Amino acid sequence: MNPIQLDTLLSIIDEGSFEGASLALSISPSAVSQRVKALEHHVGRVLVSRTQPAKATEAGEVLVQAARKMVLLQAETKAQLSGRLAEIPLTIAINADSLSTWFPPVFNEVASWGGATLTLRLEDEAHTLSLLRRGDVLGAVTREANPVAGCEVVELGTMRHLAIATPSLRDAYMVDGKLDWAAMPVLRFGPKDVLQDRDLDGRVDGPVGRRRVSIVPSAEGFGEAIRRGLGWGLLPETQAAPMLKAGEVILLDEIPIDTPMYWQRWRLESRSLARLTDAVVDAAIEGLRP
Amino acid sequence: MNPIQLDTLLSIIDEGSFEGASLALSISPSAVSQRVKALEHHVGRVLVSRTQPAKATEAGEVLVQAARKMVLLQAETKAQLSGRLAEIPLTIAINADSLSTWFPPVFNEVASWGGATLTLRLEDEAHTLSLLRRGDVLGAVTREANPVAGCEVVELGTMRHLAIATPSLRDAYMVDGKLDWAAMPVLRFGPKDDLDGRVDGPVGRRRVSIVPSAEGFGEAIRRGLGWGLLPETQAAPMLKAGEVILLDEIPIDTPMYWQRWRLESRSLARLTDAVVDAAIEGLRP
Ligand SMILES: NC(=[NH2+])NCCC[C@H](N)C(=O)O
Repeated sequence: MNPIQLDTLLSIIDEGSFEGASLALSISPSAVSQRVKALEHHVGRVLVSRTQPAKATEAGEVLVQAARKMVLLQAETKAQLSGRLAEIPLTIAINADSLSTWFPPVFNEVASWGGATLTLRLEDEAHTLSLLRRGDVLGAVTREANPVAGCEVVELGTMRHLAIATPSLRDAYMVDGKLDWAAMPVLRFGPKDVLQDRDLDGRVDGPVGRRRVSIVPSAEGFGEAIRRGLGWGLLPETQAAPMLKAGEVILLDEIPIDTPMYWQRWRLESRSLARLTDAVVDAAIEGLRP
Repeated sequence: MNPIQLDTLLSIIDEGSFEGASLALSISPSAVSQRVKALEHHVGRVLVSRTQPAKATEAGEVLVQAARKMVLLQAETKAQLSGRLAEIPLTIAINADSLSTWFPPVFNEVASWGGATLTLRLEDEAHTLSLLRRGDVLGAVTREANPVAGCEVVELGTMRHLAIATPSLRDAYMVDGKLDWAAMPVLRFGPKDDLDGRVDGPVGRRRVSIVPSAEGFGEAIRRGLGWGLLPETQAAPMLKAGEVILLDEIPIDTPMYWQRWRLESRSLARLTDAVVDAAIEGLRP
């Protein structure tokens, strides 16, 4: 049954006449009658008297009672929703390399809103977009530039990786003035690492023999293992700058690997989301290259 | 909040996809998407997944529960006009320990209502609350006192568990006049299911049997396979028959609650009375 008609019937009783419901609802007296007749025709029963003060019939008393029940439900739901939104964390898919460099400043902005919470899911660039598409996150950092259906994209800047190692490690694999890339132990970030898979492209020509690999599945532990000579690795220039400045590591190579990054968020008129987006863009501007 | 849009979101979930809602509602696929977009802009959150099967987000669960509440009201109203008994299915989450002790008397009451059905779901504590939140059950017996969004809570009383074993089993694990709790085989209802204040230091490995039914769990203790924590209601006959003894004068007490949708529902009110009355008759204060 049409709940607007139920409301119309209720207004008639609460206000006492058809004209009273008309003025209360800001609808014509004709509209009230149309709704009542429809509801009565839908039910198969006469529901209310056309006299004044208006009295509900036996069947009509049912719908009036029902209408007040639905009115109470609607009000309780609105209040319940308002409170749950506050409690529910905004969900983001992000990669470890963004989280370990330029992103943490976003935390400051969310903290100042007063009660907001974040849920970060750590995913590589490719996997990140699927979480957005399916709706499991409201925003996502991704290498993919084309917008997924329902979402808008903003460019954040470019992430640069450097091939770094400790000076001692490099010298250990210098022979005849040329570096033996294949023999040099390398750091890998996970058992699935796309970067470390293609880390010799344009450094070695033919088929590569077997490598010496250590795996450290945290951005900071990964950097520490390189920092400490366990292997060379591809490290975000943000992370490498202090080690290079302190002379703990050196550049093995003037050839960076560049990855443009984007922010994708569901299109919704949410000021919460708008604020989060601005915070992300602003953080990436400060910690990525133009 | 537009009530038509709530129906559409619910249809997406019930039918499993946006296309399913399209066919179910006789509206274009574009209309389904437009209605969701509008509803999402009103809330400020994504409400349902764009995958199949469609799942409500955390925010979406609020609206889905609300939509199912409205469906229940509509059904009770239709039943009142009809001049015939309602025949409304009531879906409940319950724990095995309640179902096997104090709950069954509810069956008599529900049966007497004419036409109505029960769908009981036996669920662990965590999933039980999730079902309530998203609207997959309208009521639940639970150890959780804090109300899930959209629900009201009623205290039912306290469930007492006793640590029991057969005399022969206890004697078998007496060592120098002291019982070796860690070495004694124990019963468990599942792989996710007890020595706190029974052992001080580090616990070694245990020997565990798993029996995933309340009565077989009890039967295994009764028959010496292991000790276990058993509801005093279940244990009383075994204790009276001398089949088991108390390993411990300290019971473990668990307060119980009834959580129900906040709704002016005559079915829900009636079910609550039946549940509360059963708990009054078979649980401790
Ligand atoms: N060899 C490496 N440096 N691998 C880094 C993998 C980190 C991954 N791209 C992420 O940001 O989540």
